[PDB]
Amino acid sequence: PEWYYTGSAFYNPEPITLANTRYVSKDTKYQELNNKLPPPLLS
Amino acid sequence: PEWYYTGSAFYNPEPITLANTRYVSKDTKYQELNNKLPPPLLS
Repeated sequence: PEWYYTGSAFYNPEPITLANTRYVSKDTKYQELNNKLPPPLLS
Repeated sequence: PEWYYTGSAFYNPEPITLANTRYVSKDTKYQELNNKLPPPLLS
């Protein structure tokens, strides 16, 4: 599926960028994206 | 010497990545590295 970003105090889907994400270590509970990739995960 | 990262509440050495480091200004008490470099410093 396509993943968006929203604020915690208001529902508003937004593009996933480096202005609202932080890099973390890999966990087994994280979603593995293969078809579509946000610009933080693209290279 | 080779440097690793560990949590503050449990001792477990880990590779130094961008997921656990922040970029800071130069200081005189910081370690000078010439032989080996973490990927935050190599890139």
